Amino acid sequence: RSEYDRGVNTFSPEGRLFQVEYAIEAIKLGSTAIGIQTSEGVCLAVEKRITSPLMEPSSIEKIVEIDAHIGCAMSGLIKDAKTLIDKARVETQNHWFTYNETMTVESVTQAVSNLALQFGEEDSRPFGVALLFGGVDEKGPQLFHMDPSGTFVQCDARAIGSASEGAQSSLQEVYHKSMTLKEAIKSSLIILKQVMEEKLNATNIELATVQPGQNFHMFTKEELEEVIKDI
Amino acid sequence: TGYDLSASTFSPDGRVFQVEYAMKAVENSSTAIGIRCKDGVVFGVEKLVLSKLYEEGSNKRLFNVDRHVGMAVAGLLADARSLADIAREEASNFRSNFGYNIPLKHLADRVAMYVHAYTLYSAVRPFGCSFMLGSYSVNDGAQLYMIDPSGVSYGYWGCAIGKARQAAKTEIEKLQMKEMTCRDIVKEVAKIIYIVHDEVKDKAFELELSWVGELTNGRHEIVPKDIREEAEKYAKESLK
Amino acid sequence: RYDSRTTIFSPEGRLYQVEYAMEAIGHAGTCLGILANDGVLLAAERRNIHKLLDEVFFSEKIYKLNEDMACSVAGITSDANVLTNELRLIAQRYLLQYQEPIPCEQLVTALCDIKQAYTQFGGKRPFGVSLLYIGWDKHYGFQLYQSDPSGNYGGWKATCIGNNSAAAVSMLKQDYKEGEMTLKSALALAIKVLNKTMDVSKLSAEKVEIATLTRENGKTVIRVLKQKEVEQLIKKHEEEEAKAEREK
Amino acid sequence: SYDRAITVFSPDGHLFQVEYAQEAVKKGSTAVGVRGRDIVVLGVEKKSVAKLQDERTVRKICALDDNVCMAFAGLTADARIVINRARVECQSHRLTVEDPVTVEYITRYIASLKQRYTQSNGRRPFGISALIVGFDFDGTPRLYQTDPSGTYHAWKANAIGRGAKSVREFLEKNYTDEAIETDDLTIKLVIKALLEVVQSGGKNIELAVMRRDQSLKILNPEEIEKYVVEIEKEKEENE
Amino acid sequence: DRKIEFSLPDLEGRTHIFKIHARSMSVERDIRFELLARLCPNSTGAEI
Amino acid sequence: TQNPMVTGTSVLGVKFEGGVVIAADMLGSYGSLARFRNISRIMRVNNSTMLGASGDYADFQYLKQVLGQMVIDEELLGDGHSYSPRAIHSWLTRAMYSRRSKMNPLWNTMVIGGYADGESFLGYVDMLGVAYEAPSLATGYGAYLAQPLLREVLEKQPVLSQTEARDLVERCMRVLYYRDARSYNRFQIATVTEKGVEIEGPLSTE
Amino acid sequence: EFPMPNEEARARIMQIHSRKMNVSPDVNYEELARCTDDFNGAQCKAVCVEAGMIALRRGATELTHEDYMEGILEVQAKKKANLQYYA
Amino acid sequence: SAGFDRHITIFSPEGRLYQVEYAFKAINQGGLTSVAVRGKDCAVIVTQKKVPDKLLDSSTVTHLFKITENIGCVMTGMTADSRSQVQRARYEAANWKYKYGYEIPVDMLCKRIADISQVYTQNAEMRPLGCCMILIGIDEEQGPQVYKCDPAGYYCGFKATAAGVKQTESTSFLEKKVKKKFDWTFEQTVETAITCLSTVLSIDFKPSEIEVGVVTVENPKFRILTEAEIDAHLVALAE
Amino acid sequence: ERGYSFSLTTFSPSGKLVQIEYALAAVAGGAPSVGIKAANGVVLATEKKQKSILYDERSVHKVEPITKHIGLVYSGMGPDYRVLVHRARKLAQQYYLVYQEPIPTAQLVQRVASVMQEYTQSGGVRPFGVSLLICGWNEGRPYLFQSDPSGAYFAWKATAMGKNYVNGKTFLEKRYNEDLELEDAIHTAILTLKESFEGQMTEDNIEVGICNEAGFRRLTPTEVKDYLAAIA
Amino acid sequence: NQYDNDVTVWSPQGRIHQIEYAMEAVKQGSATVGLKSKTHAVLVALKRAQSELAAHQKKILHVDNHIGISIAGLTADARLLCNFMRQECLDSRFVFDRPLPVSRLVSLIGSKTQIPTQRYGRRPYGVGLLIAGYDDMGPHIFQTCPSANYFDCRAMSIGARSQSARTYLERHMSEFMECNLNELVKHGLRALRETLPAEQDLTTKNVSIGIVGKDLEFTIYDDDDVSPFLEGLEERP
Repeated sequence: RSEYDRGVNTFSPEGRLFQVEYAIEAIKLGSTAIGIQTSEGVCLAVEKRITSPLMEPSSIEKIVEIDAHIGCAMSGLIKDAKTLIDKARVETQNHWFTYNETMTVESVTQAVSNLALQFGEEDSRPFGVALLFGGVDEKGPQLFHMDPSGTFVQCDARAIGSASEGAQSSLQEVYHKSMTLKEAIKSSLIILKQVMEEKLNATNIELATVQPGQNFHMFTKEELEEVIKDI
Repeated sequence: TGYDLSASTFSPDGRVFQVEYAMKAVENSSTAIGIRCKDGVVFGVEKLVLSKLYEEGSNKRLFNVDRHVGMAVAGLLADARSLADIAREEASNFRSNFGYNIPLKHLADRVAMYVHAYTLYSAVRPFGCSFMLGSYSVNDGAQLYMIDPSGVSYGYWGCAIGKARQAAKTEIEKLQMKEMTCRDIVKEVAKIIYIVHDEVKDKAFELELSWVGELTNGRHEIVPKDIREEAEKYAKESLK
Repeated sequence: RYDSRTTIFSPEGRLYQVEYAMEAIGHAGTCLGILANDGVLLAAERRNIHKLLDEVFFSEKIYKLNEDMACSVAGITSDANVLTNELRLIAQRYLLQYQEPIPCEQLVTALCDIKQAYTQFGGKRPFGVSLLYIGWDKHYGFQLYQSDPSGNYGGWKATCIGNNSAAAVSMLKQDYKEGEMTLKSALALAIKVLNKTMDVSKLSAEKVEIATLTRENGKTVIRVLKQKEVEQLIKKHEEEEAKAEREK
Repeated sequence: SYDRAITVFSPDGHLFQVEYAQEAVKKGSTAVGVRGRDIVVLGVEKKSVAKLQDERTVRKICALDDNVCMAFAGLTADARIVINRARVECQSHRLTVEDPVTVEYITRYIASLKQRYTQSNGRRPFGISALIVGFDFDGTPRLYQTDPSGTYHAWKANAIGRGAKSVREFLEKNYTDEAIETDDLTIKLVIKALLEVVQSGGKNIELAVMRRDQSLKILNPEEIEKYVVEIEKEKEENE
Repeated sequence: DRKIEFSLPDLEGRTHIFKIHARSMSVERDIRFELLARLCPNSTGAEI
Repeated sequence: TQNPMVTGTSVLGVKFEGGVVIAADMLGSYGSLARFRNISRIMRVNNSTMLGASGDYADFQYLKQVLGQMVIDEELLGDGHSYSPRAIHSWLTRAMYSRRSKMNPLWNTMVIGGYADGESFLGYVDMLGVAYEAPSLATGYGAYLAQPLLREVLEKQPVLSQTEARDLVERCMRVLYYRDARSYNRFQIATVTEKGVEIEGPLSTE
Repeated sequence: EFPMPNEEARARIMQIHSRKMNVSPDVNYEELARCTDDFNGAQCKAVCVEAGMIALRRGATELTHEDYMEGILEVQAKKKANLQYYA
Repeated sequence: SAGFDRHITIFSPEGRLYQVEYAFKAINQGGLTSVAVRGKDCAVIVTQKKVPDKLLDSSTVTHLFKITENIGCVMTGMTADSRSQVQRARYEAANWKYKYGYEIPVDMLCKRIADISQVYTQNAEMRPLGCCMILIGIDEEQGPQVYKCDPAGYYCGFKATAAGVKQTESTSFLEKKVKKKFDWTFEQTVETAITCLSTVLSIDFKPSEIEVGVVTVENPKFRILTEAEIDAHLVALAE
Repeated sequence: ERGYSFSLTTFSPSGKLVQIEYALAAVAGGAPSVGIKAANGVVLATEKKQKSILYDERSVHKVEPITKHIGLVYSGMGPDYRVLVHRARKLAQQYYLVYQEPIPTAQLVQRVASVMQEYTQSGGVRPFGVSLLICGWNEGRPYLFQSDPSGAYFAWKATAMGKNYVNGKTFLEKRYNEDLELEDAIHTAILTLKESFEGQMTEDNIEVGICNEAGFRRLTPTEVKDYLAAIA
Repeated sequence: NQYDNDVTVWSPQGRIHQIEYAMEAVKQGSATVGLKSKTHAVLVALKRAQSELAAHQKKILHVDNHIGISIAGLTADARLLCNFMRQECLDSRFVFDRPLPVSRLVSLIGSKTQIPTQRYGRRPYGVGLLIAGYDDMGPHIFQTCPSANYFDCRAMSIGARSQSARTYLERHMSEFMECNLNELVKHGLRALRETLPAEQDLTTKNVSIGIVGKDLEFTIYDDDDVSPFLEGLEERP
């Protein structure tokens, strides 16, 4: 592998590109992010992973407003995540401009994958970041997951980051098609607390929801305590 | 070892190894024989059907470079198809800029120069397919040129490219191509191809013929199925 | 190893190629410059002193860049020539756009930026030329600036680069009287430093080149000392050494 | 064998070249920055310049715009280029949009330039971590740190360069709302934080103090001397 | 004839290893072995 | 093409059941002078489509080389597919419209007609790119003189015969000769049917 | 001289060493020979034996071609997984 | 020493370019020999015509290429690269005629060829053309001229020469012959060239194994001697 | 330090551009060339030996003119010398066109040195393996400069490059006097070539050029024969 | 060996190993079966879900009204080739107003894939495409392997465990020609079901069916839409 894994342009005997998998491993080093899609809407819960009390909690961006109706969760390299998020915002604005309509979450995910796909197609390296896109569109609430390889697939409740395996295993057990937003949020917070090194409180998690009718609502300091109270 | 990793690195004894490797690659493919009639040029290639699911004509190795030029690539099929596209482009450009059909000699020379230009750079690799060009014109007779990966291309009375090139040449030298016509030469080509066939190492094959000469008003077209079977009948008559 | 190319960072975070160039700058001949209250000067050592070599330019190490600047050189010959040509181009371009002389530090920063760009972009070897700058500007007057292969310059009152730069710099620090040096005293100190900075004894006039910057009636005349005055200074230093040994 | 190319991912998904570049920031003079209610301070250590060299050309704290200033670490060659590009970007942003460049925007542009330089081979990463602080928010103080990698962060008080760990530890345990309630106490906090990293006398600390709707004020050695005298008096009171 | 590759344990393998080596240890009842497994990304059983 | 030098007369074509027929003059009139009088303005593209055009013969001649190579490539692949008369028409419409957009359009008013899969096609792409389908088409003046006549025959009876088509154009170009200052009494007739495309001529008038 | 078995050689080897085992008539030994490039005779016999053992794992009374491919994977210690980028 | 022979632009420790020498040696891969003899009023060159196959077309194998009606060339070495260089030489002659009017002298023609080869050898982009280019042609005011100019980029004036596998032996034979000053006549020049080739190759030189091309002052046009003329010259040579 | 003797764009630990030194060695391994500057003019001489009597000694000239008052002799790789001379001629004519004055020896030498250095800054381009020696007479003062692949240029009064350059330099400093004339300079140059010359010095084997106020001119075999007979 | 790094290096035996590895890249994906009757070209693909609660990955893509594909290989190269084929189809429609022939589009795909296998700068297109379409010459089922060589096949099958589908298609090739849409789809579904292990079964959530016919535009059937075809399939023995 040492001779075939030094470039996205080289094919391993399996045929595997031994550089995209390294990008996935890199995304494995980020803070855990969880997204649950329910009929009432889509919820995104993540881990702050605050490194110092001096740093401003709002400076580090895990859930961002790609558009008023689609939220994005970052897990991995900060630079690739920022570039992809800016490209998603630009693509959404371009679609609104040219077509006078809100681009579907599938369309925005496709646009972001397009940039995640030019990983050496002669107009660098794979974008080592996985983005969980959550929002409501003409088809209803939705959640889409993206990996550095550019593969995007609709997910009902996907967990990405350091605790992807355990969070996903518990989500499979705690997810059903008939969940409401409140119960989905409670379950997501419970799972994050289960897979969180530090005791859960209002300073280490940012929770985001996007329901039909309403816009991307990121729970504020007061709001987060109200939900963590019962869990 | 060491001097054979790039096509731009001359070997210590003075031989571009990548070109020889491409020649070996073309040698690793099936046979394709072009025999020049007294009044035309006949192409015959043993096209092995790798699986029974193919559509009896898929990935055919006989390509029409132009109206009067037939090409009988043998080797890496992707490189052969690319070479066919380049040959068609050169023929079209020659006709547009000069107004008359590009002579087989000039088309062969230009395509050979293009092929050789791909064995001089480190960023590109030599073509892994050897091709023969054939055409007929009353003004300039019938010409049969074979260009291999090395870029060399001089005319041939009859040539074979592929696994059994030597076996094909052994029984092609025993054919009088100087006087025969393009009617019995097709049967001779079918028989010679059928002789050069393992039949125990290669499961099966679909003989495909082609010709260009006076009998075809100077244009190169697939041999008619009515007479192609007759060639197949003669080949079957030949025990091998 | 981590010195295959300039762009490569060592694990400790060191541009190994840049450090290699800054070490190689020591092979160049000795040059030094002392800033004096009335002006600044440069001193260089002609390493090539073969009898068959004809001196046609007299400024192998000291070049004139502008009507109020001059910069000595130390390092590769081709790199030095390219750097001096770029310095002249930058100075004249600034003069054309702004119609006033470059304030010295601008030219130094431009050359340092060029060198930094070379040390950053891949496929280019660092400029192994460290050249001292002198000049006068309406903003700060006489200044002496040091440029390294890494593009890190810096104001200096007296520095020597090339052979035995460490000893020359140290003993300039030992005997440099801040704010009390005149051009004559500056030349005396420069000759004293050059005498022991080079192994060659007697400090032959043909083997040393001295240029001085003066501010005369608003003209900024750059003067390269002729062999006669260099010999006079050498004889003066010899007599001073004899007087000092008189105490023995 | 995965640390010889910027665009090569290690089996554990590490961009090793950027991590090595941060080591360059680890080798510079410490910079401490703490923002108050009406003041933003950028602490710095002087390196006791040579006896026979002028310190006017060793400026480490430079202002990108009329109200945004940055103190860097790492190699000066790259820091100068980053500063020049930041100045040009601020003057272009003002040109396109009359509104003065915000501290956030200048930090974002610096991060974008660093990322563009650390995205492909043939371009070495910028080995300088910049602390950009400014009242550009039109009534709100902001401080940012641009890592050599390309990511920036909002910091109430952060340290870069040699001793960054110790200065950060001191700042965390001493930066409270009561601490920065006034400009003088903010400056005293900066001096105290920089004292543990730089054990030396006067002129070894350069403090850049910027007040609301004002200009940069590089405190003269006397004022730093007055503040150090005050801090010594406070320590005497504690004992 | 058979070449068995003993790769680094996956998350389930690490959790099982943690339970196996912590069976005798007098540990508290709330120990989240899943978190300890996830905090040892690439560590063999010996490191566990 | 900003100032035509050698131009062409009208081009006429009327579609009948079983094929289509076109005809054109052979007078290349540089300005008002009959510069050339043995040129062909109707040549075939494939077995089931033929075209002829007015305007700069040089510009049209360029089109002849383009279509020939463009058409010749069709059979080189030997896949069976051949450019349908609409297929050539669609290429032509974008061909000239693309050229016009750059202020260098072909001052060559073409007409393309052919017989494909039991239906006749008669399209006309003007020197600028306009194109439509009509049972009978005439280029340049023919629209003024012969075109009005063809509606009368088609309006009362939209079905015509080869002989009815043959003389209809003759009564069409004949009136062209009388009331035109650029016509010539030597024209070819192009007939396209299941048997193929055949070109014959010239022909005179009384 | 003994060369590394060719395509026909590998197919024949698989046939010889798969004689004693209950083998599905649907096995395409030519495809296996293509899929086992750079395999010596001993490795081919190991491929056959591993295919048989894997078939035994599932409790399948008769071997299948996919079992032969999995044995080919196992012979070189390789493990095949559903990569998240090869869909 | 041996580690510097993998790139054409890398100098060997003793000051050598190994790739150029390797191309020179590759010149011999064709297994052929060519010789040129410059007579008093004629220039004659003879090269081997090997056809080791009954199915080859002997008319399409000729190595004597006519660059121009007044200038001639014989390519020895690799066939494809030799033909590419011949095409480039034809282009160069045509461009010289188009830009300066008068036909390009042979020396200039393959001096341009050799400059192309050298520019190839300096900038490491393409493998040097491994084919020696022997030029002949009558030049006004300078009589017959034969110039050999090779991959590395060296062109010289030659009274007689040869390139191919048997180059040293042929050149030694020519030196033994060129020294006894005598009437260098057309027949004498052709006879000496054929004799040198026969002795070097030690072959009876059947008429179908050699190909000759002669340019003369009386007829300053490249002419390829047919089989009959070659046979007549051979019979005259024997007796 | 064998690891850094390959690339021209990387610095060795000691700080040596290895490829430039290797190119200089290749230059020193070429044909001899000696030039002496006299108070009246300059002399340039190179030994022109062909490997056999079968080479037209007059076809290729080692001493070539760049302009009416500039010369060129080399020691090393001739094919590189051809491109060097072409660039020198282009530079001289560009200077003439821009300034309508024959390019001074100093400026032509500097621009040729710049051209040489242009090739020693990027991977994939081999340094010019020839060191040029430039004559000249501008402003009524004879000039002699040597441009090397490293790009450095000097003002040699008299030096010999190529094979046996140490012996040539030793011979110089002995038979060279600063107050000679053109004929004495020619004699000294011929002798210097002789002390590093293997075999008889025929008229066709030694090529010389005087470059006095009258301009640069390649002595024809007749004048070279006369001079050699006078010395012999 | 050491000839296993670049597509521009020739192995001593005469093989470009990188092309072989690109071809191997196909087998990492899900099995896909494409087959054509006289009037229809139906291709059935198996969809793999990364997690139990994640939508199954799209495998049958839409190119034009008369050209459908199945992607068995890299998602990146599969999507790039799909986009290029979409652009080619749109260009053919715009310039010719006629459906671009499936054979010509397949030839263009082969030509575009050949360049990455001949010049350093990008890896070979590691996606195996099963192009199904209807044109003037009837249905076409092509396969475009990464080696830049495409084969016109009656009923091809690529991807992991695809050998069983190929064997079944070889066995039942005869009936394919004279079969209706329902029988063609059922035979394709049987071919796919042969590839699956014993435990797994052809469920409505992991089968995608694409059909292009005489008067029917391309249709991609997913989820319930596959149910009408799936029902009635003989239970596997």
